Amino acid sequence: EVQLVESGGGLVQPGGSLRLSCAASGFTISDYWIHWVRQAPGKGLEWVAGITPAGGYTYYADSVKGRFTISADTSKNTAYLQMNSLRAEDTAVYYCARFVFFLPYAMDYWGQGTLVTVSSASTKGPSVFPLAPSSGTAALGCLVKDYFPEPVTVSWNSGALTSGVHTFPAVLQSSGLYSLSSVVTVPSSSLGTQTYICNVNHKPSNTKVDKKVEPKSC
Amino acid sequence: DIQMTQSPSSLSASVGDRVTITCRASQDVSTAVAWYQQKPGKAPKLLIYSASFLYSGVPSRFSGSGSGTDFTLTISSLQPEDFATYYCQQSYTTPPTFGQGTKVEIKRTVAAPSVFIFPPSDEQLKSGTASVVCLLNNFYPREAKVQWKVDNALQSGNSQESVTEQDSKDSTYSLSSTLTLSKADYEKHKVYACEVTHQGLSSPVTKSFNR
Repeated sequence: EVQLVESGGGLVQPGGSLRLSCAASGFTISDYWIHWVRQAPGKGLEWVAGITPAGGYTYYADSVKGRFTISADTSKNTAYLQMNSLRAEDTAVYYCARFVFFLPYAMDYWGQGTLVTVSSASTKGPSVFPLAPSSGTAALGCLVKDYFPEPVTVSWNSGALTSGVHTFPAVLQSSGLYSLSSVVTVPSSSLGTQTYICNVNHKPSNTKVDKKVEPKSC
Repeated sequence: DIQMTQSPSSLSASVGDRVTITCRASQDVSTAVAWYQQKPGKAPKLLIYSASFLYSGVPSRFSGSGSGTDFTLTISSLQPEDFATYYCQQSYTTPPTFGQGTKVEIKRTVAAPSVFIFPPSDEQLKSGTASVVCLLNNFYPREAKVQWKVDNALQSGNSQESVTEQDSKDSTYSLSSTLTLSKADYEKHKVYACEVTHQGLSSPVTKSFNR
């Protein structure tokens, strides 16, 4: 049961510090290189750092050299990226991946990623407002406004409704806070005869709102 | 540092299509090139290693070719679940470098968007800000033009759009346009119109309401 499990991502201030960990199961980390590879929102895959088998040597990208340290604790079978003097542009999802120059000399096993967001903004949970159906078949939803940082989860009728649901990619407002909306189309005959609750989660702020979406006054 | 350039950056194709992606290295890298597949919110999956070899458990319809500077990934018969972003990667020297990625999109017939306009909630208004939302549901292609008319006036740099990933069942997109103003500025205006231009539409569709 070979796997790479990471943790440690989150919000830090510019100039702050974070340590990401990468736990190996069912193989010995020290038999492989571990590479950290990062993916800035929307961008490609940028290699960041690599540590050699047995901890023989260590390499860093120039954008990161002198700020980040890669190592591992073998008794813990876990690799680490220690991130110091973080800047805005370090915001990315961070992956660890194993590698060796023996076949297949490619990155066969990867961690799932953690979000590192580097910002001077505080954590903030969203406000959740209903999108009340106007006026066949009609639409309603939830506006999830003003939160930080990512991510946010949305689900409908506590997961008993999925078909026709579109939760939109968050958009970074010029206030610095994220906003998104989750939306669903329903039969206009089953509205006002069935209750619709959207279930918004914002783990970073420990915010969980459930919202009853119903028609308007006039 | 060895540079890897993929071609093209994006493409549209239908199920059953033969699709080929190319990768060009800034210098000779033997056959030490790998191909990865990535789906939103998931880590990359190794597909091909050593330029042309199929990674264990990957289905026979994925294949690779090339050596030196020019490399190629082929998908002989495109399957539904094959829409992703594909990356080549050079493994010949430290550090390993990736191509920029090739987003494989699924080509289908033009479908018109159902438009919906949502007023600000009586709950939101009590905070001094007003969000008006315009929805474009289940359409193709991605390209669209959403216009905000407010008392017959065009708007500039005060609305924001978001677009859904390609749908599971019908491969359509969906789009939200969100207009944001102040309460005192929302209160002093009447007609709120969202004008939609799209290829699947015979004539630009306006969805409005009365304050």
